[PDB]
Amino acid sequence: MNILVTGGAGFIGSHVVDKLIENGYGVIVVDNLSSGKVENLNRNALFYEQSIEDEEMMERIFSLHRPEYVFHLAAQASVAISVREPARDAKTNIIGSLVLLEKSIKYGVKKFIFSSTGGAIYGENVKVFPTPETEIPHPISPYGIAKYSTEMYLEFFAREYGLKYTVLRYANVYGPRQDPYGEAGVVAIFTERMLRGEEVHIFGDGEYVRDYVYVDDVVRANLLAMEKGDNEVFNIGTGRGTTVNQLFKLLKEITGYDKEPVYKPPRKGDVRKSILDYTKAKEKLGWEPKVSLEEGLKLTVEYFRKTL
Amino acid sequence: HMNILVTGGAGFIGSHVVDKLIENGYGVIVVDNLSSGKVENLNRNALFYEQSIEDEEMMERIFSLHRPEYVFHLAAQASVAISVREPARDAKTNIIGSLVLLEKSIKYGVKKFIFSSTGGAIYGENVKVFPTPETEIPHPISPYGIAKYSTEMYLEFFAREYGLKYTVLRYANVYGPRQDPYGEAGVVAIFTERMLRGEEVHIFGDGEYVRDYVYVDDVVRANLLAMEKGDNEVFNIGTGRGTTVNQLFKLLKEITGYDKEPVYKPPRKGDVRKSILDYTKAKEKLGWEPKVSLEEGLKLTVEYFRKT
Ligand SMILES: NC(=O)c1ccc[n+]([C@@H]2O[C@H](COP(=O)([O-])OP(=O)(O)OC[C@H]3O[C@@H](n4cnc5c(N)ncnc54)[C@H](O)[C@@H]3O)[C@@H](O)[C@H]2O)c1
Ligand SMILES: NC(=O)c1ccc[n+]([C@@H]2O[C@H](COP(=O)([O-])OP(=O)(O)OC[C@H]3O[C@@H](n4cnc5c(N)ncnc54)[C@H](O)[C@@H]3O)[C@@H](O)[C@H]2O)c1
Repeated sequence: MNILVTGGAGFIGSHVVDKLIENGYGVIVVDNLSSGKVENLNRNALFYEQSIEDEEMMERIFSLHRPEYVFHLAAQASVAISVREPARDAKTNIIGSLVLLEKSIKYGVKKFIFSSTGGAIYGENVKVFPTPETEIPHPISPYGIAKYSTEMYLEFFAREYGLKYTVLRYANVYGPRQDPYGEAGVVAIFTERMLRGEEVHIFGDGEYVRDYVYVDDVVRANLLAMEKGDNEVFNIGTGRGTTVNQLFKLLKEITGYDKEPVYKPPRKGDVRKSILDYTKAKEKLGWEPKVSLEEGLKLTVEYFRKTL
Repeated sequence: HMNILVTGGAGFIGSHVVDKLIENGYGVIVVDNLSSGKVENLNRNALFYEQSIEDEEMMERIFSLHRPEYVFHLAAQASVAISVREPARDAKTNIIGSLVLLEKSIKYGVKKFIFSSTGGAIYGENVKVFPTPETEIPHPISPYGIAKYSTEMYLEFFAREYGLKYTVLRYANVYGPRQDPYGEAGVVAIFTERMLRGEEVHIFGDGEYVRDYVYVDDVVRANLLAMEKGDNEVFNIGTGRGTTVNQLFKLLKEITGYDKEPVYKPPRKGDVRKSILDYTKAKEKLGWEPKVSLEEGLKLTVEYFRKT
């Protein structure tokens, strides 16, 4: 069986590719290497260094390989970049998604599994925590708006053509191979600086709460979504909130760092609190996180140590 | 003379907005790629660039040179049927194009951005409350509706991020002189042209689809009122009265003196059953209400088509 993974040279995408290759699937990867890395690529997967926005190239790839599943992880996934360049962000995040969906219909993809966001989608005025999928989205960043837009388009393709889909709204994803710019980029920033004995900056009062989910658990959610959760949106998170101050403290103890953080003015657009309810994924996908924040951070620190 | 930019100014509604601004003494720049607009609609007193709103380099030149104080953004792919067949192309004009304009608007100090949106394609297919207020949760089912709603969310981002003031005008079914047969009230032009030529007229399904028909001159007045009032607000612009396709046929038959019965065709996929907009908020905050009754507006429309 052929499977297409977009964004497969990236952080989460390369872990998804590895797992699929392990399980014996034929994997085709499309990635333009804008933020992904050649070193992340699996030598067993077929690789096209192309952009998902390129209609003629996507036409070619789908026509040759007719993937039965598409795991769509390719995105401009830095919130700050989306703010500085909203049109460019949307070209990748919305238009690129639409190109893939148009080809998916034309070439009979069975199911499309979309990586979306929980933290950037619910908005800044949520009252229910941990937050369920029944809360109406109110995204405030171009990245979150783009992701929500694409979720609506997915429902259109399902209604119009019968395409099956699953949307996975990840919480803050961290672990080996992550760069410092994604939704949990702070894990990498803190880890690399602490291991190098450099100064660490915290924005505002550090009391911003996030839901940190380990990459291996996110990968498992993707694979469970192959045969379960048709035409459903799922939060993928831990339901446990951690402040930046708490995260700093945990990484400090693990790394042996012995300096205090330096507090800086708050950044624009920083949502105060994000914690996801994964009850739905538990009930319908059979998914629960297996890796505690303590264990995940130790595995992450170990990866960065080896890099040094 | 204050400079104003009107995108889509060669189109149906946009050309009337241009005429009114010129009549009121403004300097008007028009950007239109004539994909659905017509040179014969263009006001010769406006400065016309035959360009695409998605063209970042060209929009940079236009905004840099003219520094418009207001932008009336009417350029769109506005056929629902085309959006269903070509969602990626629709989104490039509707979302990416809007984002290019907004990026330039922020850079060059635009004071207010007035956006043409849609009531009918935004509220979706399961509305229970009529006439429908802006508090109704959007559930768009066509790519056009999704794109419009996405752009509304982006407008809120630019306002929060940079202090750009905006107004969103969600039109009902707009009809009148210069309309083509493809827009949301395309039926009026279709019925009128065919009745004047004594040709067969087709009614889809049972003809019981209800729409809220608003005359173009009234829509133009809402655009002008939004220059000084309604900062950062979304407004339905409609009449609050519903008309079936069968009743529209009867009215136009009477006016044109058409002497035949309609021919019924199968129902269209995705035709929402009923759309009627509550304009109370616009009445209160913009001071807007329709001045042209449906009977009066249809007569004026028939007059235009006769001459033409
Ligand atoms: N990291 C998180 O915390 C987090 C949270 C919520 C959602 N997500 C989502 O998960 C997915 C993966 O995120 P990530 O953290 O691994 O980021 P990533 O940057 O490492 O992965 C994205 C990959 O997509 C590629 N890419 C970007 N634009 C492309 C284009 N036009 N054509 C082809 N390839 C393109 C990049 O090169 C990159 O390899 C994304 O959809 C992202 O939005 C991530
Ligand atoms: N019943 C209606 O007509 C109705 C209802 C609700 C909303 N609206 C909205 O009102 C606006 C005007 O609609 P209209 O009925 O006058 O349609 P229209 O097609 O006559 O006007 C649109 C204009 O935009 C131009 N255009 C399209 N793509 C462009 C691009 N990439 N760059 C520059 N110009 C481009 C077209 O050439 C055209 O002249 C649209 O935003 C539409 O969505 C219309």
